[PDB]
Order: sequence, then structure tokens, then C-alpha cells
Amino acid sequence: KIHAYTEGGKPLRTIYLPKLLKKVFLDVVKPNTKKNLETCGILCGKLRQNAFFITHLVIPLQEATSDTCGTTDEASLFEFQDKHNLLTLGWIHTHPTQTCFMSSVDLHTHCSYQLMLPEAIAIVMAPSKNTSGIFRLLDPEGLQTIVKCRKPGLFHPHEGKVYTMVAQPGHVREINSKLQVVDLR
Amino acid sequence: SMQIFVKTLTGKTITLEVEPSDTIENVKAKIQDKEGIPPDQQRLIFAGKQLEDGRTLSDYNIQKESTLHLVLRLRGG
Ligand SMILES: [Zn+2]
Ligand SMILES: [Zn+2]
Repeated sequence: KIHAYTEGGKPLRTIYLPKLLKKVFLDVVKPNTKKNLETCGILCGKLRQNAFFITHLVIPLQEATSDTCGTTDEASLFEFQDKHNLLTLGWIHTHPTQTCFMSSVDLHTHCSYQLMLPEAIAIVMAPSKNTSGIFRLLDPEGLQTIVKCRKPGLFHPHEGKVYTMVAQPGHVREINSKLQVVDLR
Repeated sequence: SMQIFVKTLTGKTITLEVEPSDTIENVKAKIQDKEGIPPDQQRLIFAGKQLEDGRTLSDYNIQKESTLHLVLRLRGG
């Protein structure tokens, strides 16, 4: 029914995303959001019949400010994913006060996930605007720009189009599937 | 002078050419050169242990054909 392709013509496998995940994530991290702290989660799942299913939203040990969030114990995160045979398929985070977009930090982070899995997606929630988006970098052009980027500064801008929303319809399909939230904090 | 593997949590396996005297820091630089991932985003895990930047493969007695595991740091903003 759907064949999705990157900007460079590479086929993208489907990722099935539970339609409940965005709302559940906001519910789980709401105390952080109210304190004006960002929070991140990992989108974990499985490959079955050439399609990815997100099955687990994993909230890793992390630290945050009003403008940043980040994992602090990736070794424990690995151990959990390894034991349960869960693939990293993407990530999600909040912008407690900002608009919905991919920041400089988001782009440099996501670039690595997308290099390791062409289908990787970044979900950005902006609860104060009641907006959200699912993003990825342009492949190969956006990935190349970020890989080569040596511009200093945690919040530096980029020239050119580097990223895009996933298409509707495209390789990400929201469906009525079960979801498990794993809070490792 | 030997080859090791770096396995991701995405079903990808990376091949690297290294030497016993390479530091973990060097291994991460090689991963950056080959795959485009900055060293500060990389954590390398071997046999239940996170490897440290200042140590060498030799320090850990890591043999040819060994498989290291890569887990990325996450940073959002
Ligand atoms: Zn940059
Ligand atoms: Zn962000």
C-alpha cells in the first residue's frame, strides 16, 4: 500500500506507532513539564515481517533544565534493551515552553540515531502550544550537513533545510496497538 | 592490525580496523571517521562493562573478532 523513500531514493520500512504514545508520554512526564523541565524517552520495539513496531516507551535515567534533557546512565539503558531484545527506533521529548521544532541539540542527537537506522524518528511535544511533530533529517543531505557541522554553541542555527516532518501518509503509521511504559528513573 | 565489531541497538553491525594499543578514545574517533557519530555521544560496552576513554583495548585484553556494543547518549533541547 505505501512505499516510502528517503530524499536519496532509499526505501524506508514502516514504523507502527501506537496512537496513545504521545498522550501517555505527556501524562507520565507531566510533573517535570509543570516544573518547566524537559524530559526524554526512547521509542523501543521490534522488527517483524520487514516492519518496525514501537512496543515500549522507555524513560531513562536523565537530567534536565528548561532548555535541555539528557541520559545519564546509558549502560543501564543498554542492559535493559539488551535483556528484552528491544531495538532503538527513535526518541521523544518535551518542549515545556517552546514551539514545536527540532533544535540544534535535537538535530545533532537525531543525526546519529538516523545514521544507525534510516527509519529513526524524533517526536517533539510542545504542550504549552498544544502542538507536536514527528521529524527526521533529510537523507542524505541533512545528515551530511550535521555530520560535518563544527559550528560552536549549544544552540547554534543551521543554514539550509536540514530536517523535515514525516509525510502523511508515509513510513510512520499511527495505529491502535498496545503500549508499555518503562520508567527506569 | 586487527578487526573488531561494533554492534548497535538498531540491528546494525560496524566493522573497525584497530590495534591493541588503541585507546577507547581512539576507537571512538575511528567510529566517527567511519560512521559520522561524534565521540562524545558514544558509550561502548563490553562484557557487562562500560569501557573508559583512557584505557586501551590491550588493557581490557580485547581480542580480534571481539564485539563491542554501542549505546548512544541522548540529548534533547
Ligand atoms: Zn550544528
Ligand atoms: Zn527539542
